[PDB]
Amino acid sequence: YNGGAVMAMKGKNCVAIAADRRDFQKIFPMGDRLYIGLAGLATDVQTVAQRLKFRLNLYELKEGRQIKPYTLMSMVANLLYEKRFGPYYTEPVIAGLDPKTFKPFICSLDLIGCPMVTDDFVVSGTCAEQMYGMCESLWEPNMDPDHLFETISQAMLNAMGVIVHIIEKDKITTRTLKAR
Amino acid sequence: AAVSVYAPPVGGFSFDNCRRNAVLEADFAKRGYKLPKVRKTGTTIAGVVYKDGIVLGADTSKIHFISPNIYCCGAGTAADTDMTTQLISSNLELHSLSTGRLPRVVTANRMLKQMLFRYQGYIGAALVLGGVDVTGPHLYSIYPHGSTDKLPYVTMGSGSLAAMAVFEDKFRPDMEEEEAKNLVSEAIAAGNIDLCVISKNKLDFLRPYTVPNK
Amino acid sequence: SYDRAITVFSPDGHLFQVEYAQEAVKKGSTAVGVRGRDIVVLGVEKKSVAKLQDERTVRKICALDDNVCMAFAGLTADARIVINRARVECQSHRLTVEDPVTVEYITRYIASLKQRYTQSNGRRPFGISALIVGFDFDGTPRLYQTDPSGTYHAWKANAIGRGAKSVREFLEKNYTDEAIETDDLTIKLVIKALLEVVQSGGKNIELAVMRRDQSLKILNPEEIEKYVAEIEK
Amino acid sequence: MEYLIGIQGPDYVLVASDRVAASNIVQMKDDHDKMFKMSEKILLLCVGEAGDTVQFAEYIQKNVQLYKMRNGYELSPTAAANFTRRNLADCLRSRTPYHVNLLLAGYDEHEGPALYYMDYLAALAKAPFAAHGYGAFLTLSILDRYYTPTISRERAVELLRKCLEELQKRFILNLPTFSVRIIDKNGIHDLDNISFP
Amino acid sequence: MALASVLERPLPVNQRGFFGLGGRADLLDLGPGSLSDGLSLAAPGIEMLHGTTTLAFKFRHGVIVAADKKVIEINPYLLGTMAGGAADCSFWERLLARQCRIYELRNKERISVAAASKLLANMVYQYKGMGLSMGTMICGWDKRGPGLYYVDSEGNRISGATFSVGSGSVYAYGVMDRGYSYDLEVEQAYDLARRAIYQATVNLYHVREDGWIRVS
Amino acid sequence: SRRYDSRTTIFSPEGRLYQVEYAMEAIGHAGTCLGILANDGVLLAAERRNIHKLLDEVFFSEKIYKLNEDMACSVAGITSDANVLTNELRLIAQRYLLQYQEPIPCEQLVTALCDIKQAYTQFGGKRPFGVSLLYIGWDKHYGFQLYQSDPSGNYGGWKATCIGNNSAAAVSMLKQDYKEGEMTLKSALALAIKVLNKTMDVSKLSAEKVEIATLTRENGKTVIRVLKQKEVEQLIKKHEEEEAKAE
Amino acid sequence: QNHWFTYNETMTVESVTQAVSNLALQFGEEDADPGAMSRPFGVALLFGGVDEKGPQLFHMDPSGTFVQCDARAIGSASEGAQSSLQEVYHKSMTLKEAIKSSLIILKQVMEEKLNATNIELATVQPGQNFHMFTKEELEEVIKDI
Amino acid sequence: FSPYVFNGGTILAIAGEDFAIVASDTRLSEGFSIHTRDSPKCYKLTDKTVIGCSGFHGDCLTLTKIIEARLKMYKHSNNKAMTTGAIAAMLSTILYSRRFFPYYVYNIIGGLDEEGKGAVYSFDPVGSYQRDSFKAGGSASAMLQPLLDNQPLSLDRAMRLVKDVFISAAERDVYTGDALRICIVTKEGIREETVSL
Amino acid sequence: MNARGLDSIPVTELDLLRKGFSCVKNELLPSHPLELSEKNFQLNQDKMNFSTLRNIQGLFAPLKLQMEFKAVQQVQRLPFLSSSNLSLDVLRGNDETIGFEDILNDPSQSEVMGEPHLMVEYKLGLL
Amino acid sequence: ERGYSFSLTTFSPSGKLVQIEYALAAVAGGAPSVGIKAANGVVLATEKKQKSILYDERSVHKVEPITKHIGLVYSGMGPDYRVLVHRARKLAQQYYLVYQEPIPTAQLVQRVASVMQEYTQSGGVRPFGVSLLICGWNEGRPYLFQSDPSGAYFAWKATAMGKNYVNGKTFLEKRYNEDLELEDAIHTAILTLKESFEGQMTEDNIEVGICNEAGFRRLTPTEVKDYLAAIA
Repeated sequence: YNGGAVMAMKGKNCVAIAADRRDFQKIFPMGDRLYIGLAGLATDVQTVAQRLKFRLNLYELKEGRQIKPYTLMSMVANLLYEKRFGPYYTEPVIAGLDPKTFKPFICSLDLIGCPMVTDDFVVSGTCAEQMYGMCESLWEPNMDPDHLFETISQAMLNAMGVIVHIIEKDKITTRTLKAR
Repeated sequence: AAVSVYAPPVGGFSFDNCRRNAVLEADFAKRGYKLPKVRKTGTTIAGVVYKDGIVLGADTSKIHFISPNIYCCGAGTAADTDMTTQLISSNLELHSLSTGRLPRVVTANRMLKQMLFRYQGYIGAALVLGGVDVTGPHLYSIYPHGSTDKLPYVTMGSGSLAAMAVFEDKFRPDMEEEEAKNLVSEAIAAGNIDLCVISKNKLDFLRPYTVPNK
Repeated sequence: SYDRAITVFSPDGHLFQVEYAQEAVKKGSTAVGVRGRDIVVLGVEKKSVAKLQDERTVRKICALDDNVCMAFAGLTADARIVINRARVECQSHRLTVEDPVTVEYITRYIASLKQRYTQSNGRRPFGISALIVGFDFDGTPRLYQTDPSGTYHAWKANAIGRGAKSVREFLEKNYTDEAIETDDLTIKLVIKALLEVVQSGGKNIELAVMRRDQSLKILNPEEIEKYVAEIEK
Repeated sequence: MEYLIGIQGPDYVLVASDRVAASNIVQMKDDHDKMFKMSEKILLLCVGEAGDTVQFAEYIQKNVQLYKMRNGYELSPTAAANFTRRNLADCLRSRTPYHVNLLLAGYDEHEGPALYYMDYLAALAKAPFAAHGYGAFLTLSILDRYYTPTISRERAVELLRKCLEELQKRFILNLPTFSVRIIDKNGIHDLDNISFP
Repeated sequence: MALASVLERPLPVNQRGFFGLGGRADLLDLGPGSLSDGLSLAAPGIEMLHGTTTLAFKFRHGVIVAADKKVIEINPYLLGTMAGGAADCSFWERLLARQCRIYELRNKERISVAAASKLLANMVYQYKGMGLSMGTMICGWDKRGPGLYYVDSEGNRISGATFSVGSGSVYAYGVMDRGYSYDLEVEQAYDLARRAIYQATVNLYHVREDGWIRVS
Repeated sequence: SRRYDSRTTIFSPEGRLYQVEYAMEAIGHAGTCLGILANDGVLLAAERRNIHKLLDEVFFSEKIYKLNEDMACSVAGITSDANVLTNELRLIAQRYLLQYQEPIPCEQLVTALCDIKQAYTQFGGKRPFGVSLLYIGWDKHYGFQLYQSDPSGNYGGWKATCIGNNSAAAVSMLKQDYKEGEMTLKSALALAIKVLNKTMDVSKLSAEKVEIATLTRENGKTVIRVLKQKEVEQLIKKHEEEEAKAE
Repeated sequence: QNHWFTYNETMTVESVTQAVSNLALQFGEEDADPGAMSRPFGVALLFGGVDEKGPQLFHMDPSGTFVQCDARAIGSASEGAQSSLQEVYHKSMTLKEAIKSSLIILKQVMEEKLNATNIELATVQPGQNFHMFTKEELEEVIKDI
Repeated sequence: FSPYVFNGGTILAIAGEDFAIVASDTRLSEGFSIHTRDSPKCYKLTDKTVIGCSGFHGDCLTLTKIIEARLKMYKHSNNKAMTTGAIAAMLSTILYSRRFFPYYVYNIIGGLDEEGKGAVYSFDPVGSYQRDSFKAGGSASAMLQPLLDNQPLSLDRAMRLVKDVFISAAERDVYTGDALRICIVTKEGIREETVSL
Repeated sequence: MNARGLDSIPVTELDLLRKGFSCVKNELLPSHPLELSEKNFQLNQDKMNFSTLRNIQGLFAPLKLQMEFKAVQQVQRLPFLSSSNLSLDVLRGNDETIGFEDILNDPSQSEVMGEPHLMVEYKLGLL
Repeated sequence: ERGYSFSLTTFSPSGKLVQIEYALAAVAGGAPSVGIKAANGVVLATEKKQKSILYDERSVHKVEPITKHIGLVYSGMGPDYRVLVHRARKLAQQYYLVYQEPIPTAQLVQRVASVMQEYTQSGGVRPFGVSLLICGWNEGRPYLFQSDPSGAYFAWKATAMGKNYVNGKTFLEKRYNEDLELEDAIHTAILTLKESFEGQMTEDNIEVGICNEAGFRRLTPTEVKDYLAAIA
């Protein structure tokens, strides 16, 4: 048992989200430009992902529109507060772009659903406070997507492979990295 | 259709992961690992009753909204505070829509007390409640186990001792609004600062209630 | 009068609602079942064929387990519920006893389920009747029939549905030990029995053949036409 | 202490297990089967507390057979794995002292062979090779060192023998024999047992 | 009392002698009951078989079981052995005998060994961890030949050609493993069983086509 | 006769269920629906009933619904009951997906709903649903499919069928104009336009009286779309030109 | 079987008949136990056995009441069979002639031919269990009647 | 809060060819204090059977009342009085009905059988029972059984033996009473007399 | 005070695929102190109201309330579908309050559901 | 025939339900009400049954708000209207609690109609004898809906219901425009209500409520009087 770590930060009209590789999947897609990341116990990760997909599919079918990140975190918090006594061991992280105004959004939650919305970066895992300082040091306002890529890669590496997702208005690029 | 279902399901809290977590935590502590913890808030809060209103203060927002004339502050577990405040706000909005007039402080106090007593103190949420209605200004103090207490000034949080000492030293019945604001600011600083002022002059009790914006 | 409530006795001791329910069986497609020595044959005639339809979804012969089959005649929507309950019970019996289910046991379960719906005024009976064939654990072929009232009893060869009296008379006349000598003879006997009512064979007939220690097998139009030609020779 | 090993190939999944029973009060013979047949081309293996693995396997097998009889076709290996994972997760919370470890192997005509792994907390993963038991980490390490994605059917049994003997020369005696089965596009076959003097 | 009878749910409030939150309601029904059967919920000296040794193996001509009573005659065609708690063994095997008789009456055919062993295991598995303790070997003959199974209170249920449980299990098991043979005559089988039970430190049964007999 | 009409749990002296017969008769007043199966897709065309001048157009469609990533349905009968049935279908599909991590097959979904519909014709005190359904979809076991259901609880698979008002004439024309194994999507669209034109005697067809849905498989994905008024107008114009050339 | 399990003995014919009759009494009250039946049973039974008091015969009626009869006949031809029985039954008689008289009355009342295949026979005797006649026994007893 | 309290006592039973003897002491105590010096532990059930129980007193009273109610029920239902073997089987079932919260009572049943001979049954707090020729129970059973084993008889010699056994056991036990009661079951009925100790 | 509330192991002497994954020992005791209290809140509240009303006014009031509840709770949908419970909520007094049973785990969107006939039979008491 | 006109759960031999038609007839015999959707708002108008001096103006109103952006008016029975209003408010609050955003109009209409459908399929009850008109404003786009006693809802642009509603519908058809404004819509609503009125209209016997981007507001009697004087 290692837990892993999930990281997200935003730039200029683009967002990024990264996890740790080496083994279970930690990042799931919830839409065209909406992603989630789960860290913690593996079985709880899988159960939470499946139930969230169930609820999201029913919602989108019933109302006939793409969901937005705020509604997604509200649904996740409502799902997590169901287990206030004997909770799931997960720490979700949400990153995506608005389906209409294309505005970046990042968020973080605890194991019972207490959201936190920032404007630079969020960090979850078993070593959040260790790499929080280096994330603060390396961040810069208004970076192009490439600079965002190197900054997030360095943050994950200096804190064992990583996987990085870059979300833009048009294309989504996925890369795998390794330190030599 | 599932072949193992006989009766329709219901809603509410779920106790499925109780025993599993109970043994898992013991095993992880025995082998020395770490598990996610619950976010907590411990910043000091205060409040005072001046001539014709209530002044609430907090340190860095953290002042919840329950009604146009009722506000609350919380300390303890953040999720429990948020959930309790939202539920009470929704119930009071329904009550005001039905009755056609602004609610009362005692109603919110009673609802919160009965909820917290129902859940046997497992929902940790210590609150400072204050507001003004037709009868006049009121201020309460609620505790996680469901016991309320009505006072002219209260303090909660880590640095509540200095604030309580300042209130004991420099409190006077029926003071002016500026004096109350200065006293609250000084008491909070003795332990930025946010202040909420609910005054009788900004509320009309002779007009039908209309839904506000949020 | 006395024919509007399920639990009301006629002055001469008749329960008319159950008889009316049985009257609905006599309008469905004819079904024929013949028991051999190493084979069991079921035959159902197609009431009508629509060219713009899929024949796979309108079959009237179903498999309840590895060694039990079933054919019905009556209300199609009512048959499906009974079939599903029987399948669940067949699978659940093995969980309590390692041995596979027996034809008499499953017939008893179906009969009891049918009888449970003739005891109150708040629900109506099932308007179907069934023919059940199969092989026992030690290898003994069987054949049973069930009625909407909840009664069952064994047979050697039987026919249900509309136009069943003529088929039963033909089977009584033409059933003997030298006619069930082989599988081909048994299949030809079933086809000959069904040909008494079907206006033209090959197009309005479907057969299912089960051998010992083997699964259910559904014959295709090629084989049916071949057997029809051999009989006509 | 029971053993479970499985290796995946291009078009086959080699599976092995021991045949020793956890006997402490009754004298018996070491002839016990840890492999259950869910369908024509699916195998499931359980180890753990005695008196629960057999009930779990029987329940899963009955459910799979009911699905087959009701629908007319068979469950895919992935669907079967997800179904049994949900069932195991449900059963784990209803019995606190409870330890069963699964390993599912099967073959499909479209997606090809597959091999799945589970832990006692019902977490499902798909892996080229997996193990359970005493020297699980050591066996995994040696298999990772000596594995190749283009392996042959024989080299697999040779690697199995090498792993067993290398565990023997370091940890313990494995007097109980092993039963070997292989799943292919034709069905489930049986190979000769693996034993040591 | 006709309005209260219509509501088909008898609450303590509707009954007599009710006052306050409770009242003279739990002190009203103190009779001895009419008819039922059910074990009591959970909250002295209990007789247990400690110094007992048993032995059983099957061969071509039937099943031979020996012991040092300690053998339960379930049916004319079924045999059983006790080990552990005597009361639990007696009670549950009486239930098994009743179930077998019901099956025979319903289906007009005797039950098999596998079905009986499965029924016993299912009955004893419901109370896992409650405190039951029993170990049973079940012998019989059915349409598939001789059968032999071992059932305990932990859910175990296995089949084999040779079993032994008791204080001298190891020695007797070794002896009858050395001397075992499937194609064995009845006299040599008797001699082997006697020698094994003697080296373990005498009853002797023999199940045949048409029921068991007592040898000595 | 008039003695055995009181409730659903009464058998006529010749074994007939008059209440179920009347419920099935209730379907003959609704609008007309069509379904045609082709080699590379499936089709579903319906007639619009809400045609008042003061109505609004807010919804995605009036009679076509989406149940799944791979299926769609069309209703004919009582709107109130159709809404309940549609919600239940969506819930059933999501439940199967959660259980097995795979999309539900079409026949399984149809059977699951028909069991619910049949349950109301057996227990007295309730009223059967007066709705008929048409299902289209794609499945990895059998490919493109087309089913139909009725208030009795029965169902069956077809290659070309029709429900609603003036169903008999449409079925009669389909039975002679449909050729098995040689139908493409364009041919199916032309046949649907011709059949709708013949069976709607109210007036000449216009693009605002019908709605057409098309299900096709494109690069490992199933795409469901509703044709627009431009395409409908082109289809009607082409059909009219063909008829004019015919004489 | 429940009585045997509890008391380690065998019931009497009267006790078995009473236990069966306790179930036919309850009807017409659907508001009671959900398994209760809303209409009377439509079946009559004859019980025959041997116990401490000697051979016994009992009769049970759809009304849920039972008595003891020395010789009873039920069914379609019950009145004629009873009238014929009353003229032939006497206490000091043997099983063989009881069998013969019952067969004669059955032959008289049936509308078909008595050919040892459309009837069945069974007896119980002190010391022997319930026994049903086979084809050869039926032919032997049906010869010369 | 312990819901169990131990009270002294000692019971005995001898089975003869045409008679049965059941005897017991008459003291109630709680270890140190003496409750009463007159409390027989032998209860007459029917004209041909007697039961004697010792242990916790409240459980003994409840058991006797339940047994009498069941006897009345059986007599009403079956129109005859029930025999000794039926009583033994019913008592075994009643005792096992409370396996997980047992009665703290030891019982001995003596009486005549159908053939007219003596019968003695001994139980355990769970329900196991068997037929014997002579049995000793109670607190002093361990130090009394070897004497009987090392020492059928006629009525007079059996009575002589019973008297000497209790007079020897009372002097060496701290729970024996000041009086001894003997119940004699024969074909003419039941008679009993008290012997001072 | 509404939330504070105040030998059943039968032996079959009066289908295993349907029921499973349950033992008597685990269900002997609750897993959390709040489990039974939360599962039986409405029943306890009704019992408290009936007790106080019977002690203050008389027998007629609780009987009338129970009769109204039973009469109004007989016109619902069949158990495999979700009902609205409008008139029952009006009579009970819960038509203007929201609790934790309404916003958590919507029963109208449950993840499991059994066969229709099975539930209708189970509700009637046959099974 | 009258053999099928008494029970709710019985189909006529022609495949018709008669009690629902009778409930619709009950709806069509109440006080008139009018709803018009303009380009930037929705207006609702109705009559009131009091029409007397002893009535207290603060007691009971016919136009009521559900949320900050939703309101409704009815035509038919009032006791059946109150329970539905309470249920609608509860549903809106539940949706806001779960999703942390105000409920769209379409979802609220769907759920209310689903509640109303349940009473038309079971024996032992009667259908609601009321019809509803719901107005809203979401994503800068007005909405107008109507819900039948059957549980069926439609989306409208201008409708009338109650006493003499066919003439109101044809009047609206004659004088409706797609590029109107709020004031023109209010004038048209007052005129089409006056068409079926019998007495002298004042500000004390009609109710008017509007819904624009600001929210849902009920007009005061002074504003209604000022509007009435404008058209004379």
